[PDB]
Amino acid sequence: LILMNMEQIERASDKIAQGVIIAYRDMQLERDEMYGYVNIARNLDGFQQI
Amino acid sequence: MDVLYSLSKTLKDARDKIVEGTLYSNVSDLIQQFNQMIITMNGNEFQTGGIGNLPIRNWNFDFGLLGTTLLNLDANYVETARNTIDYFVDFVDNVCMDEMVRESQRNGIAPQSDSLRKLSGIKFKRINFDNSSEYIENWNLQNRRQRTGFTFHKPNIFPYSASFTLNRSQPAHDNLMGTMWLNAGSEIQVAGFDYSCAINAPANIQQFEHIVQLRRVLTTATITLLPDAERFSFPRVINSADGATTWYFNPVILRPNNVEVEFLLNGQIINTYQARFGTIIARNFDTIRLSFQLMRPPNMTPAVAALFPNAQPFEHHATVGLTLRIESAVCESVLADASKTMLANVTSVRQEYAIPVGPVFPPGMNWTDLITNYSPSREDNLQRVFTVASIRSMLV
Amino acid sequence: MDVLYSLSKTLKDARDKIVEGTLYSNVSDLIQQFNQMIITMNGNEFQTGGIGNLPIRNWNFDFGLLGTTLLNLDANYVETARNTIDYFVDFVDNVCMDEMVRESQRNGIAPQSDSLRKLSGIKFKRINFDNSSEYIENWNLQNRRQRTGFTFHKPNIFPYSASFTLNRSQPAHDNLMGTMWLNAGSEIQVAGFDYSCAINAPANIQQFEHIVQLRRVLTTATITLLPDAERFSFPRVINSADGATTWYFNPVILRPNNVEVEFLLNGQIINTYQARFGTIIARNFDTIRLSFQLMRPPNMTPAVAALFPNAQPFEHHATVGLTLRIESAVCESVLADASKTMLANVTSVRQEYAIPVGPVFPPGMNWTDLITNYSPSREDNLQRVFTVASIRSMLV
Amino acid sequence: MDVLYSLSKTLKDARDKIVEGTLYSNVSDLIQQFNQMIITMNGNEFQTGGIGNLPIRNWNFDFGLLGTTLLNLDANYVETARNTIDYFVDFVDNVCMDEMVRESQRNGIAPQSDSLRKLSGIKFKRINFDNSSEYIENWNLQNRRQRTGFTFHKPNIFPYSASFTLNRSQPAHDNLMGTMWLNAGSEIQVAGFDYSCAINAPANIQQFEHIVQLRRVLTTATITLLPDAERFSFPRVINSADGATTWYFNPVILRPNNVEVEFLLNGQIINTYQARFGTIIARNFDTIRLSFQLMRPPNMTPAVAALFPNAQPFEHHATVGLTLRIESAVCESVLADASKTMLANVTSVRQEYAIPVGPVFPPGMNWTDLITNYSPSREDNLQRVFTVASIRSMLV
Amino acid sequence: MDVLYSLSKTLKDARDKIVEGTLYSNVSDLIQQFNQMIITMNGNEFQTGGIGNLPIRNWNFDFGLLGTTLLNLDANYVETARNTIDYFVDFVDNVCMDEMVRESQRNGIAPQSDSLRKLSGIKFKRINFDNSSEYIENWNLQNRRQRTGFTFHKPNIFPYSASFTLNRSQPAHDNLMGTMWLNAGSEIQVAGFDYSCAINAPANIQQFEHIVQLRRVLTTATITLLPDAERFSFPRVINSADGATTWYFNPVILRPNNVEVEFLLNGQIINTYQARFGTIIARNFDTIRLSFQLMRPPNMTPAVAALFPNAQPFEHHATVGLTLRIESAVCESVLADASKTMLANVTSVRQEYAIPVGPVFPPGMNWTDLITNYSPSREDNLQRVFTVASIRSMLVK
Amino acid sequence: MDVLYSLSKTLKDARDKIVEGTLYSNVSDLIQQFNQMIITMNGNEFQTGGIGNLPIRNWNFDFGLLGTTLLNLDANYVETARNTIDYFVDFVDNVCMDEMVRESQRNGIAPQSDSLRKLSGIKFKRINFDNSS
Ligand SMILES: [Cl-]
Ligand SMILES: [Cl-]
Ligand SMILES: [Zn+2]
Ligand SMILES: [Zn+2]
Ligand SMILES: [Zn+2]
Ligand SMILES: [Zn+2]
Ligand SMILES: [Zn+2]
Repeated sequence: LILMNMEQIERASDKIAQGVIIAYRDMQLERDEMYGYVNIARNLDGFQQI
Repeated sequence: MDVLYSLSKTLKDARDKIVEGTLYSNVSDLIQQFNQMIITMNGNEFQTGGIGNLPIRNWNFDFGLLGTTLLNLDANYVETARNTIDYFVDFVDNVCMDEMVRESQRNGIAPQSDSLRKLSGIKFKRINFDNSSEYIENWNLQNRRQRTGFTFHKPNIFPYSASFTLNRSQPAHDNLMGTMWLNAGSEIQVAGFDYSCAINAPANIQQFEHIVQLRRVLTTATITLLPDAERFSFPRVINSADGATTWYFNPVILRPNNVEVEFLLNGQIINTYQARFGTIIARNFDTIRLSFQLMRPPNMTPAVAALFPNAQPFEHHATVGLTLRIESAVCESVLADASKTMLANVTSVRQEYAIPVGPVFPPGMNWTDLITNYSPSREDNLQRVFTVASIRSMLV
Repeated sequence: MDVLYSLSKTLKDARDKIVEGTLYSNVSDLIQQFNQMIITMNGNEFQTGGIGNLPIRNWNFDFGLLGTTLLNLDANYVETARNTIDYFVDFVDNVCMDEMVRESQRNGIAPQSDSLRKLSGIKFKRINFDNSSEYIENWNLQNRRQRTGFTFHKPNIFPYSASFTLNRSQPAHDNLMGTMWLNAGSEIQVAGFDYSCAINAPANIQQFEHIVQLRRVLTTATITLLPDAERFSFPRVINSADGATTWYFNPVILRPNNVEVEFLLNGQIINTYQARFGTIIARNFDTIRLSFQLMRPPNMTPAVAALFPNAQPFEHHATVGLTLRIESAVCESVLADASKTMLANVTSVRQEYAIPVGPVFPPGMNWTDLITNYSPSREDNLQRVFTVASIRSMLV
Repeated sequence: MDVLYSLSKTLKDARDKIVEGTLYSNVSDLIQQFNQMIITMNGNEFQTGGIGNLPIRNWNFDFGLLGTTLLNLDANYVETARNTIDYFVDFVDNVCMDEMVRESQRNGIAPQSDSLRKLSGIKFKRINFDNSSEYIENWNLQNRRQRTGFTFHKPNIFPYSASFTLNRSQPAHDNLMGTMWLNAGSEIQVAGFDYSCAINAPANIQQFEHIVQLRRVLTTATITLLPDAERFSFPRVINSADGATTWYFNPVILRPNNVEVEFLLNGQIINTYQARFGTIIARNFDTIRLSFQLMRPPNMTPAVAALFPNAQPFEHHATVGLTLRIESAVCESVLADASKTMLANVTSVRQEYAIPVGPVFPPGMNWTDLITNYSPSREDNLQRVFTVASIRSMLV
Repeated sequence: MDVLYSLSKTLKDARDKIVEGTLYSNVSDLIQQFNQMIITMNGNEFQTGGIGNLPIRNWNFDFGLLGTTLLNLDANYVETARNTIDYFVDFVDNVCMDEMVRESQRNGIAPQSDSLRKLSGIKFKRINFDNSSEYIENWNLQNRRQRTGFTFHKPNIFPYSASFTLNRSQPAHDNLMGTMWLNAGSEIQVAGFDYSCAINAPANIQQFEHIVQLRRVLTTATITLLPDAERFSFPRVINSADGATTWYFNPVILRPNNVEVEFLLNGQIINTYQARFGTIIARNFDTIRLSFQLMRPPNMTPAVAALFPNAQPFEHHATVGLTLRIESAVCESVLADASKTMLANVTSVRQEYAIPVGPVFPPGMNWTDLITNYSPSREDNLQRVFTVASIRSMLVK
Repeated sequence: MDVLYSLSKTLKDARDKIVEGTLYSNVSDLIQQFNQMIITMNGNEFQTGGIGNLPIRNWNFDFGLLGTTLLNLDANYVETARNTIDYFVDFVDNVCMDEMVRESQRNGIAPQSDSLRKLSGIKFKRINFDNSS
């Protein structure tokens, strides 16, 4: 139970993020109901992961 | 292929085991594997192709996990599981169909559809679990360069061929010596005929030989050997080699003499059976040699002696036949047989969606042409599609 | 039915897995399922009925649970398990026998015996676990109106019929044109005969047609086609249609001409095969149409020309054959086949206990009568009894 | 035998389930069983093969346990497991081969090879786990003397025998009355012939009887019965009983009359079918009694009346036939059949290593000789070797 | 196989690089590999050879490690290393010989000798290091089932066959039309002969065809095609097909006409070369079709016209040749070729110790029989023994 | 050409030497060269083909470095390395094929394909190592 719900519990935390994409192109800030404008990535597709 | 099989097996086990009232301990590992599959597939977009009349289909996966905290499964659990199982089964069936209708010459064993190539990526290796079916087991063993075999009941190893050879003939076709045969599927019927009944033959014996060269090696083969060929035991009107005219065959069946059935591998005799009929075992062979003799009966009752005069006209033609039926065998390669539906499934899927003729298989997946020219590329593509068909059979 | 199957599966798993010295980890889930079955069945009284000569049997369940506190199973554990397993196996066998000998016109799919009706109560659904057999899979699918599938090796789809049709006849029966066939099991042998050898036919062609209507739709069928029919290739004395007289048949086999095998679904040609014999695939069909022509050979050697005069008397009769064998197929309905034993088991149980003939099945469970008039009620009752037979065959 | 089967089953499970990326929950129980096997086998020396050309192989077991700590299996785990599995699979195959090539007249059911004798000790009984295969299941049931069952598709129960009986004959063989039959494998083709066509027979009926005594009792048997025996329906020149001459047989096939097929157990009629053709069920029998009749057609057309004169010479000989195929059956003893490969495996292993003829089996494992004299000692040895062969086929 | 190859490679590197006076920095990694080998082999017992006249050899490994404190290698260090290397090389030679003389019908690619079976354990996998030889590289690719490639100079792809076909003949053998060929090794010499010189032919053209089916597919093949076949260009007395009599062949060579070389794969034309002589490339093929015409020269000088009369007797017979030499090729399977010695080594070892005829290979390692019936099991066994032979050649040779 | 040769030889040495169970000291220098190649190639976009029936192929490099082991390489290391090695081998084969099918009357010795022209830039000279063939 804990193992299968780990990722959901972790992503619910308000004090840690799951990563940061450094893309040296200008990307529009997403429009999110929780923030307004926010530089939030929904996934990491299209980037090398370290 | 292992990931596709694992998806299919997970879905089959979910259908079989996720049933109302069952103890969760009966399905705990299955639910763990199912949730692993969901997690691995979530967030991935798949496309099953538009080859032929097969429609382009897009697949998304954003499913939640199944519960793991009941003592016994209830109706809500089964309905919730079924909702996901239906979508996954549809996706697997479409991926299998897309892979079944494609072929390649350079690399026919590798996946051909984009969905199966995507599933061969490392990120999906987590879905992989028990590979127990015969076809997937053979696939994994062969990827390991390990000796593996498919077991066939009545293997379809002989391309269809009804033909004859006239070792003695004439334009009027009234004094003929030769052989007639049908090699069809797992069956060989051969018959040597002499119109003169070896009246002018050395020792009054006429020798007939029939060699059948199998396109693949067979091992641990159980074979029925019977001393007569009923297919060539009644009057027939038969075209000539060029079709210019038709000749007449009026057999009178005699016991074949000095019957020797040799099963050979690389030209060396592996098994030899002399005057043995019934069940015989050919342990490892690629060629069958049937030698038999028409022996003129030294003593004949008047009714018999009437049939075989000293000279022409010959109205009754002496024939000796053999029948060889391969009941069961083992092959390194894949073959059509009387028990398995792989060839039928592949042909049906190709026919239903009007798949054009490719560069590998003959039109219509015709088995006679396929087995006649069983090239390595054909073997690779055929094993790939047969494995995919077996995977599809688990769900469809 | 699912609860009865689950009882049988649990007992089979207990027989196979509960062995001396085995790790308890090998049986933990099986032991839990077994103890759950014991708890569910404990305190219940069953009666397997006295229909026919089947004896009335009373069943009481007061059994202790199997232990869960060993590292490896020992002889004590195996004996304690085996006593209970023997009693439960006897009970399951008797319940299956009680259900197999029963039928109804209204709800033949529903349980008929009192014991199986009792097992269909909710208080037994806890016993239900893995439904992995083909028959139980199809039972669960059909209970949900889902696409079912049974794979048959040599399906017994054709009711036995050795018949003939004379399209040209007269009291002398010396100039006959027509067809004779044997449709038995998975095999159709047909032969069209012309006594005149199409001397007066237009273009010297005689056309023969044989339509066989299957009582159920077959899918993904692999079929062997052979040019000649050996069953109608020897001289016979055949009774007349009324049985008043006997006529004489003296075939001489010519190869069939313009062979067309059509596999049709609702009168629509799904598959067509022209002049192809070796091995063919019919993906979905319920009717087989075999068209074949006797063509008088334009060029004949003196013997062949002797066979076929310009007018009567006709002593040699030109015959063109055709053999069609369904090696394997898929059907949405249960069928008898050469590999399974369900029909044999049901018939044996009904014969051994002198079960009186019922409203649904023909006397003696005769398969020809059953498949000739395969009604929906007959299908439901047959599926029920065949599923029960498969359940019983897991333990007996 | 149970320990050898458990070794083979554990290795098959390891090969099929220990795959890269698989959840450890999919293998946890299997890993426990595998580690138990390693612990049990470690420190033991085995020797296999000193008979025929089977090489002497020495086996030492010093292997580490598999890990229990991963969440998903990775490459390292699979490589270690694969190395251990390869060694163990080779050992099991060699032990099976060593056991298959040995026989004993006294205790042929007991292990013959020293390796299997060592494995029968208590110190190896821990390896034993799930015994689900039909052959090992029957082995265990036989050890306890419970009722065994082997299901055979086309059981090979009739030793090959093509012979005839002449109830009426004379030196010229022009007026013969008798029967000729082929009892081969799973088929009985029997034809009764009368050269006079029952012209002088009382009521113009000639009675023919054929009794086939099965060497073992068959139960739940599905039988195809067809009116005609095509094998004896064509002109044939047949040796005399002493071989001093040959006689002529020119059959004209009349349908058999008053066909009665009885299936007998201990001389009592268990089943009886009168003029029933197609699929029939024989639930328990050891003898087949086919009684049929040639009835002279009371009404004949001019051609038919021309076939059968009032006295000699008789140029056309009236023949009635019967074909009987056992599609499927159940036997309490092991038998060769079309679908399995046990006989083929044992014969191939004995032929490959040139095993000298022993005191139990016929040379070459001739099945006709084996089933002709199916003694209890032969039955014990054959069940032993067939079970070992089924164990070996799980891996090899 | 990889462990045996790694043993041989380590030993060869030690023999080549552990030399007096060399910097320790030249051999540090090699010394570590050698000591790893010593540690892995120490305390293990091996037995090699109980087949034919090959003696039973028992091998024990109890060796000290080579030192690592030197900055340059001195004589004593090299001598001790040489003693250890000599023992190890003897062991590796014997293991290779034991493996080369064995064959299996089932798993011919798997180890057959018990020493190599023991070396196939996990504990010995530590010995594995650089696998750079062509044969071991192909072995590792084949284990993973990647596209293998063996480069052969003059591949021995054609089994020996000197035969002829008569399309026109009669018992006097004075008016013959046909072809005679020798397919031997990497060479095909074919020659079509017409005794009448196509006097009565349809437009004075006689077409000849020769089909050669390769038992394995060849890729990237350099092939020399020469117009004439010197092998069938001199007077010959040739047995009849039945051997009942002998006939006479007095050829006069005319240049072949409309020469067409067709290189086909699975009965599909891959390469076609028309009237092209010299070096040609066949990129991927398994069948060669050589079609060539004898064209009667319309204009003849008096001597040429005297050679070919209008009718019989025909004293001079018109012949057109073709020579095809595969200089180099690539095959996914092992083959005998001119440059390598793998087949020679395997046959030499098998003959040296009187290895009895096995169930796989022909009765004596005859290459014509092997390539004639080059079955998958034979291919596996041949690849195994050839890889072992190449491993042995690194040390014994 | 020297850079393309160095890529090919680095890949050949990686295939031959990065084998399960080998001492990390047997590959240390090779691993350093391979990681230098990965660093230099990562983030670069290459295109091959577009001539005849040679397909247009796009190559992107976003690989991580090969790690280290204390004593001996294991199976996990070999598979992880082999994924990258396979991609690089495919890229090198495609670049070689693109270069083999092109020719120039002027400067026939100079690179003709765009991929090889890019590989002749200064940034890739880092990859260059032993030119021994
Ligand atoms: Cl069958
Ligand atoms: Cl040279
Ligand atoms: Zn002819
Ligand atoms: Zn009538
Ligand atoms: Zn069958
Ligand atoms: Zn007699
Ligand atoms: Zn000649």
